[PDB]
Amino acid sequence: GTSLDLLRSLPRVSLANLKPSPNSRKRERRPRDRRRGRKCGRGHKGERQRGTRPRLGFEGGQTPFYIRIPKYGFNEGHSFRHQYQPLSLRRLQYLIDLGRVDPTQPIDLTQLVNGRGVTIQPLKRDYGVQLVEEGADTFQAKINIEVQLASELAIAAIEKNGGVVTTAFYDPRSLEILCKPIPFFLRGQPIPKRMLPPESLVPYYTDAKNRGYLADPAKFPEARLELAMKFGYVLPDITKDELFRMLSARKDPRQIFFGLAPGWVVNMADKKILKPTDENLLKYYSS
Amino acid sequence: DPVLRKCELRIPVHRRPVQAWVESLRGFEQERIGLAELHPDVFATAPRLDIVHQVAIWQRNFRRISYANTKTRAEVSGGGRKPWQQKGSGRARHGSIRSPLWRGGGVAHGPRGPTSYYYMLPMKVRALGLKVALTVKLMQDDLHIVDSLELPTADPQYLTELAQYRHWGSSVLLVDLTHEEMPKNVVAATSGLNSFNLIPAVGLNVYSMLKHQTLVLTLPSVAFLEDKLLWQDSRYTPLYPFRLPYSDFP
Amino acid sequence: PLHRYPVHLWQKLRLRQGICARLPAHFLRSLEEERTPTPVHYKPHGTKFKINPKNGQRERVEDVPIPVHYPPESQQGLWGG
Amino acid sequence: YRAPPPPRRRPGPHSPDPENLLTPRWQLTPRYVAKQFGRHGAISGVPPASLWPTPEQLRELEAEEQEW
Amino acid sequence: THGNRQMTLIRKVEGDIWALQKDVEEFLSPLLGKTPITQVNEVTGTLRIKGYFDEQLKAWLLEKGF
Amino acid sequence: AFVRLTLPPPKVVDRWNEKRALFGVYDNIGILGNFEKHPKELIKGPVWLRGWRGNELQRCVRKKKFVGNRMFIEDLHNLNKRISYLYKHFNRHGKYR
Amino acid sequence: LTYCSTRKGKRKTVKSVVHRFLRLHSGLWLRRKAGYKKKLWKKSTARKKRLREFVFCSKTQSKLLDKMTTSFWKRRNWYAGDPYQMYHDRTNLRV
Amino acid sequence: VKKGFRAAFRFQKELERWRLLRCPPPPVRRSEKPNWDYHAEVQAFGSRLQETFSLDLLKTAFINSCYIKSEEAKRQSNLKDNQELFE
RNA sequence: AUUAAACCUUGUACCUUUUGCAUAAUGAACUAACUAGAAAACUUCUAACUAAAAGAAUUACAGCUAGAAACCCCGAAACCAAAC
Ligand SMILES: [Mg+2]
Ligand SMILES: [Mg+2]
Ligand SMILES: [Mg+2]
Ligand SMILES: [Mg+2]
Ligand SMILES: [Mg+2]
Ligand SMILES: [Mg+2]
Ligand SMILES: [Mg+2]
Ligand SMILES: [Mg+2]
Ligand SMILES: [Mg+2]
Repeated sequence: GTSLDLLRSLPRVSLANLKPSPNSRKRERRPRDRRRGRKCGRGHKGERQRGTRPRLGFEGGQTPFYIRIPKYGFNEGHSFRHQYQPLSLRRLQYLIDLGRVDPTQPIDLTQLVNGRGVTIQPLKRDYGVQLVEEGADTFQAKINIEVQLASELAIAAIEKNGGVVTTAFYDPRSLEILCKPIPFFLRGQPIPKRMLPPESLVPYYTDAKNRGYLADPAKFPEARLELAMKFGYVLPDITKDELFRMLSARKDPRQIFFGLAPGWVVNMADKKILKPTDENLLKYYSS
Repeated sequence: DPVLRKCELRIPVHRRPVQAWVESLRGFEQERIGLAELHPDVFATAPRLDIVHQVAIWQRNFRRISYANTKTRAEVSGGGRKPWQQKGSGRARHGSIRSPLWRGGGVAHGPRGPTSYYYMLPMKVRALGLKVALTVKLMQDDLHIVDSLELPTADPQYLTELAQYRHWGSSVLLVDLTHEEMPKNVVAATSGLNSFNLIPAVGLNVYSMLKHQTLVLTLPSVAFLEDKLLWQDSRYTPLYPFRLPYSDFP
Repeated sequence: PLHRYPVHLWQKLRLRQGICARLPAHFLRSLEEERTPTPVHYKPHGTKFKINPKNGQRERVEDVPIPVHYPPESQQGLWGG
Repeated sequence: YRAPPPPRRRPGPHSPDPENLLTPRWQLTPRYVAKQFGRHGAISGVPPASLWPTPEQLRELEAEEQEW
Repeated sequence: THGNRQMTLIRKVEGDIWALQKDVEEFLSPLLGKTPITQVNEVTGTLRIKGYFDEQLKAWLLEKGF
Repeated sequence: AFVRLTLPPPKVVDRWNEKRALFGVYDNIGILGNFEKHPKELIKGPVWLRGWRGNELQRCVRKKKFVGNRMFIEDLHNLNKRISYLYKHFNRHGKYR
Repeated sequence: LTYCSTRKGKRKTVKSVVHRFLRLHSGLWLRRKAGYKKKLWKKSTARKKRLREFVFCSKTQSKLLDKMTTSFWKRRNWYAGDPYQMYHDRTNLRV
Repeated sequence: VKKGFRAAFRFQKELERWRLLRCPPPPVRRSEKPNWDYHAEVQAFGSRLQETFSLDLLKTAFINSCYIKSEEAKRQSNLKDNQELFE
């Protein structure tokens, strides 16, 4: 624009002409002068001028406020409670529209992470993502998605458009590998197995109404229909759909990645995969 | 045969490109041999001199370590005993001959040990500074795009006279694509000159551009610089260090 | 200035030079290796993991031996550790 | 003048000297050996069979799994 | 800022920043009942307005087709 | 006060010696070099403060961790005494609580 | 408190605060009432009801409690089935 | 010995002042000192007094007989006096 | 001020501390050199990018990253260990 024309007229830019942005630096004040010297802002002789006032929270000898209030367990066990990041249907629809997630293929945590759709902190006790009903009315996509937790209304929205949603469990060690797979391959170790849910979480993941990954497949057809009746839509049949194979794809309950089995080694340097030939090893991984 | 170059990357529709004369160094009079186009987003950014101030100061300060040191009253030799008793003497009260008040005593508030001044500016900010510096040289007519650095003779005097002939500055910075393949003739001529400096493309920095009056870029380096800087725009944040494998990044 | 080597490695360095080097190999091995004595004055942990009662979580455990003083008279007899 | 060659990271697998007293200990573990194969593939020379657990290690892994 | 001062910001402006200020004042003036208070930053090429008017401005800019 | 009775000998500075001419080169090694090296690795100095900064108490504790076991007896005695003095100042004294 | 610790050079949390109060992400703090388990036989039915409640803290108490805890206790927590999910935010507040 | 040359530079100026007071310099005519052009000075002389002079006449007035003697003595190793105008 | 150095007119030494007051009471023979405010949790200002920011581990219902902005000196009677 016109600004660059000004440069042509003005003298050369050099190390003798530099200037900071105005107001970017304040002035630091030393106690030399009369305004800021003498008593130097500390007051008259006492404990505070000399520099030895009591600590924060001390009230002069009466029992302090933060210790006269009774103890109660608001934060008991906080470091052991499980955490799930929320993913709303507004956010999911937004991501598909801009092309940062590919709806043709199945969607799992790895694909969500790779598109910056979600940020996962395993060291802060994140165990995965839960689908949230907000934005359900305007969801107009057909997809295959796997999440750790789901809500009643969120499941309805996905399926009404002819899609599949399922709930799956990952352990702390597996979750770290899932989010950042490439650094694991650089280590040179075999892929580990996936542990089953703790005892308390077994009822949730073996229940059809939750779309669990360990529930009886025979009972799914009944559950899907009842949602259609309750929320007033017609249950579509996906077997007719051309993409039935994609929508039906599901991984083994002891598998982390779709096309890879426990016990394999990924040699990324020369694009090869190594498999063990020992019966004891094969039996261990397959169990 | 005019040498005409086009930007490999997509220029924004609303921005017209900018151009400069291609030149050669083989002769004293081969000033113009071609016409070239330069991406507007690199060579036509807004003229921000505050950012140029920041990057120049970062370069000078992030390396600094000061080795100034002084002894406190604890580390000076001797001084353990109380010199005289509190009362009777009629002198001032004192407890050690190595306090700051005494000649030969310790320093109350002096420099302490080796100290570092390290800090890092955000990567996008440092990349922006390079674009602004390249823009400034072009708009002020201190940039000269050249096809190659080949020279007829290795005599240092020839290069100096050429700079006088073409109205260059007293100090010239010359950039070539890579260190290993730099032409033999150029290396011999520059090595004996204080003010004419030859560096590879990866060594370009804001501080050297300010120090040297005129910049000289070979055409292959222009494509090199354009690629790296424009990548900083339209990228994600890093999931992990970029040196690790990525789908589409070297 | 600083020493070239850490202090705790000085003993190994001495055995590596001089007439100490000329000693036979396996006897130098006996001096080098240090093995912890069997517990006598404390009870070792049976397991490597235990359930902390207060919070009910699995915790790692270690065995830290008691320091014991051996008077020089002990070298003239056979005390059972 | 001419600037010196740009600094470059050393390429290829790295095998530290075991006897040297000043080699850091962490570089001498089996984990470090495994990393070399992961970064550099076959050029490392690490026997690929070593990457998997040995039979004695396997028994310990299985024993712990049953317990917990 | 300060916990009580609400503002809206239009950031990546190229060309004549002053022309945009005049259009924004005309567009927003009838709603407020007064001319809006604004700041123009020529160096950074941004425009700052007192009060929250993000939704109206977003729709307004789409109509112009930017 | 007393002042010099003669002018000191002149100081002559060469602004185009090798160190001054090539200052700054390779400060962009990462962005222009595909990020194989971080610019901090170009720094020369004490082992315990390469690419790091801290206050005096932090510097003292960091120095002990890196080279504490390779120090002379008397130097180590002074370093330990400095740490305890700085600990009591920063945790018990000052205007602001 | 410890402004600069020897081993890490960081501030330290006062753990007696963490055992007595709850912090909502907006900046409010919750507590119980002193004496809510003591000598209930001599307290009226209205007095006992007031004691059972969860109560908020004043501005000066909130300021002090913030200084005595580190940032980790001030982050966003996404607990499934949280019974305080609806109290972490403010609505219709002009201030 | 303090670092720096600026204090040493300042003190040289004061030593110059002290020397002048004790040993005042002999007088010198302004022509010897810098910033002198004879032609320009003469013209300003007339204009200063708001009177117009003929340059050839005015210059002759300043010349003196004793001046001629000195120049010729130096010359050995034309002009014209102001005697007529004086009378 | 003055023609004029002194004469005439006007004028209760300095720092600290006390009740905002000293003819009170501490301190100072004079010269030269030396001799005492230091840290970034929160806030404000200046920039980069922006539903995302950061060169790995962190924060986020406009945020996030970087810069700048801060908290003195001298002085006991004692207590303990090991020598003489
Ligand atoms: Mg200060
Ligand atoms: Mg988080
Ligand atoms: Mg001492
Ligand atoms: Mg003593
Ligand atoms: Mg003392
Ligand atoms: Mg000294
Ligand atoms: Mg008295
Ligand atoms: Mg006196
Ligand atoms: Mg003095």
